[PDB]
Amino acid sequence: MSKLELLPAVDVRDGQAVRLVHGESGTETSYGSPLEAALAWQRSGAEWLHLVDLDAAFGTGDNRALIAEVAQAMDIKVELSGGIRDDDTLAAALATGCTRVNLGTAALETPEWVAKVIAEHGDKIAVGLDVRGTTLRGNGWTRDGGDLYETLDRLNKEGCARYVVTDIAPNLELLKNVCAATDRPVVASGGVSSLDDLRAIAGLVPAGVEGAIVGKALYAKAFTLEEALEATS
Repeated sequence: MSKLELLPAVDVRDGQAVRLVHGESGTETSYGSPLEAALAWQRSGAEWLHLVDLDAAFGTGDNRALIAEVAQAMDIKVELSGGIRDDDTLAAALATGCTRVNLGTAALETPEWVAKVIAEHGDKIAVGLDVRGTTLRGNGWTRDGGDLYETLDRLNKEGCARYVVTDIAPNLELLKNVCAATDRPVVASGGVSSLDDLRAIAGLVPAGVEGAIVGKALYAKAFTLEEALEATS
């Protein structure tokens, strides 16, 4: 009912909250403590925290115990992402008590494992799509790929519960195009730099956009979180 869910992002690298300029590595501005950042969002009345291990995502280590400490400090819903590519990483992630995780690279690299874990865990699992035109991209040490529509079809039929959609080339055309291809909720990720952008995304709620992950803007003080919560309904 007109209400866009808002998920403030805490992206973790080398034990810090950082800025990830585009779909890229090493362009990281550091925003200090991830735990303090997440507590700031919660304090400001966030319903969600989108929490990300960039080291696990990029294969330069991990922040698994730090992410676990941030997750434990939250009284709110937590969506966890980043390098979740096998049973042991998935088990640790779900043990945080998080509301859901995002699988991304795993959907491109081990479709059968994603199929299996969707079957086992239901809507604790969402799949991220990083779209360059109609082509999908991942973080593997080997440049993976896939067709957008073939992948949506497979995941649709696998009972996949939710997609997180990123433009890797807001891309409201891309969001609407993904909404056309599925009856499952779509979460927008990236591109929000103004409240204009949020209302633009919220206009797609009836098409099947459920929420928007917001990072850069909140850290750079483009708007307050309270202002964001107002603007999304």
